[PDB]
Amino acid sequence: ALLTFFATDARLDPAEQDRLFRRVMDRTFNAVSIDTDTSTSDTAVLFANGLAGEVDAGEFEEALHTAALALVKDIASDGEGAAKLIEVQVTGARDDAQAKRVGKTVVNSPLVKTAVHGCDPNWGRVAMAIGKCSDDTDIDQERVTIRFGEVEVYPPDDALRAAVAEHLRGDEVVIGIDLAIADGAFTVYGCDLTEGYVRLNSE
Amino acid sequence: ALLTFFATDARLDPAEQDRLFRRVMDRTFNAVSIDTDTSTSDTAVLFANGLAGEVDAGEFEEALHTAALALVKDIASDGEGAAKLIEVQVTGARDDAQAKRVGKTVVNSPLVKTAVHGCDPNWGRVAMAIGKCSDDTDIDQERVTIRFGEVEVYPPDDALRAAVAEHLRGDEVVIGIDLAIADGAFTVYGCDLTEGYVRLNSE
Amino acid sequence: TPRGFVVHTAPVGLADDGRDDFTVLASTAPATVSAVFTRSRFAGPSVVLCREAVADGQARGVVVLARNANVATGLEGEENAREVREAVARALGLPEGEMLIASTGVIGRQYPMESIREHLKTLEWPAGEGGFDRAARAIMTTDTRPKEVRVSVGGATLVGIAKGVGMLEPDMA
Amino acid sequence: TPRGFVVHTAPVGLADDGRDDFTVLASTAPATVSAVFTRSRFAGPSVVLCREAVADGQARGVVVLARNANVATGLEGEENAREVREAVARALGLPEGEMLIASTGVIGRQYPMESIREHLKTLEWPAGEGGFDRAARAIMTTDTRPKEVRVSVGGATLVGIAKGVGMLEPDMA
Repeated sequence: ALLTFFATDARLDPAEQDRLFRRVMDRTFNAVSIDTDTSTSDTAVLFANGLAGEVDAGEFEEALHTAALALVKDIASDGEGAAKLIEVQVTGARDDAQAKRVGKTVVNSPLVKTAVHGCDPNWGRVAMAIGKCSDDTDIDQERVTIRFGEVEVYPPDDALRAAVAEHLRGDEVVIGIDLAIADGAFTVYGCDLTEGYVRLNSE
Repeated sequence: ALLTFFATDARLDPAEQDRLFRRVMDRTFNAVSIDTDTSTSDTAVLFANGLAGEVDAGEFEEALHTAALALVKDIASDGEGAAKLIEVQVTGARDDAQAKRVGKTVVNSPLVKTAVHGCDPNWGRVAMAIGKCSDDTDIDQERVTIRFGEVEVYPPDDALRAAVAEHLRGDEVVIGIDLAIADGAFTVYGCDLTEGYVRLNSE
Repeated sequence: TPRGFVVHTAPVGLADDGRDDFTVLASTAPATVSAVFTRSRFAGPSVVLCREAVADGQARGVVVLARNANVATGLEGEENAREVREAVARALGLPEGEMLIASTGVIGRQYPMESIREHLKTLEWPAGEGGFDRAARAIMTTDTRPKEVRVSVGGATLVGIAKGVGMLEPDMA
Repeated sequence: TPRGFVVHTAPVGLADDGRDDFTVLASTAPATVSAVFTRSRFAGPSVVLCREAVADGQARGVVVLARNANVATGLEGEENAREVREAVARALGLPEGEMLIASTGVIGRQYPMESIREHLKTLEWPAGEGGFDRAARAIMTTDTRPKEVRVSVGGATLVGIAKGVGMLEPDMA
């Protein structure tokens, strides 16, 4: 499924370039799911010929990131037969690895995906999904907080209810999740589940 | 959630009863998936009052199994808005844990679930799914064999093509997978993915 | 068909359709219980109590409410859980730790306790035994068919009911 | 927009629509390459070769065929993979281990090698540079839009294309 090729004329130290490339792929292309079906063919390449001279590596990783993250969002906005992007902002994990683990499970929950497709701020399903991380016993359902947009819906006026409904009617939906454990943070990307996805992949 | 309660009047040694109950739940209710959304409320109980006298435990585990496996198939045949049951028979694993790992991934693949919904013997998707088991480096794609019904389709006359098509047109579809490593074996259960599931969970 | 197994079932209004959504199954006799449950981090009050009640290996019944999971219901939901489990116990005259409680359906929604309390006052041992067919029915949520299996083993009767066809990939211990 | 980056694209018939499904991207100059790939156990021949080719950190181009992943194609598929990678290498005059090969689309389907061989005979360095816009397009399978991003960094030009919106949850190394 996934093929992505980058090309630059900046001159970059081979070693430092390989690190900033992994670091960026980990926060970008390794942080997106449409249907969990990791493929037999995923490929991500960066070619850097020096026909533009030395460029500050720390500034190229920023640009490489902004660029990778731009394609990622395109991918997730164009998920097969999707209609809205989903972004799971996980914070307060014990560490980033965990925070990602939690985002993936949330963003791959068919019930979560369908709730979102239905414009439903179904935090109970977000909670359920969070719950599926059953080996993460420092996840305390009393310390977990869940939000749609900026608006926090868990733990549980009429204006904020309307704010959230408008947020879920849109095409890019943000699920915020704080675990209240440590400083672990990570954001993943995916989409709603629709009959179009089924119809295309069924046909 | 999943809730399942069993009741018997057989007399059973408490300890031996608890073991045969775990063993059976592991091969039955812990071996089914409709949408991977492990719930906050799953509950499975067995009550055994002795008002029928001692019964041979080895014979009760057989009957408990046949009984559990009957309900499990009912569950997977009635998966939300499904229309066909899927049974992944994995054999030749290095062990059973692995063989189950593989069946779960296969039976939870949205592309596999939709292919099946579409009456499509899409072994390339079955292969893909098997491939997702990327920490299982003794899985050799050259030694893997895949079949629909009795008919083996991987590695890849007109009569057998028609046999498979009829198999996938039915409501109970069997995916056989041999890994050719050791003796590990395990069967899991699930269903196709349809627009009904999405429609119901979206509404 | 299993000796000393009765089945109570009745509408308590966990959803406004008048359908049976409140069930109790009980052995008229003491029973050894085996049980495994979700391990969700959001596992509702009901799961917790059940775990306790099956600690000694001794339990006789289980009250099951459908169309409300009583999950993420905070302290109020925990109390409602203990209350309903204990109530059912007293009514049929049994130790607390021999009555299990299961709860399926909507999450983050409190019980209808005024209506559940009222039905708790009329809770009595049912005359006659059996009725798994209608417990199977009173536990359903999004199921479309009732789920019930019967098997005979060396002179004993084993009968099981099941429910759940969504939010569904069990991994119980 | 990046200096010394050309883009070749052309129909080879990996699907009967006459659309561009065969692409080569190349630096007219030697280049340091970074790359991460699937780790599927059914990872096709193309992934294997790519891994090798990026070992030394040196590579200049990549040939990309769409509407056929050349996966589970057995030995014939491996040979076709080597053949097409080497062929493209010779045509543009480059070391084998500097040409990568990527392949997306159908699985368990052999290439159209008579038609691929024929197009291999006309493979030449393209005059003029650029053409990411039409590589983005010639790699698509089930995508509905082409995917292409352009960013300027300290005087250099970075440009990336991407494809894939199903069978999609990358985890590359």
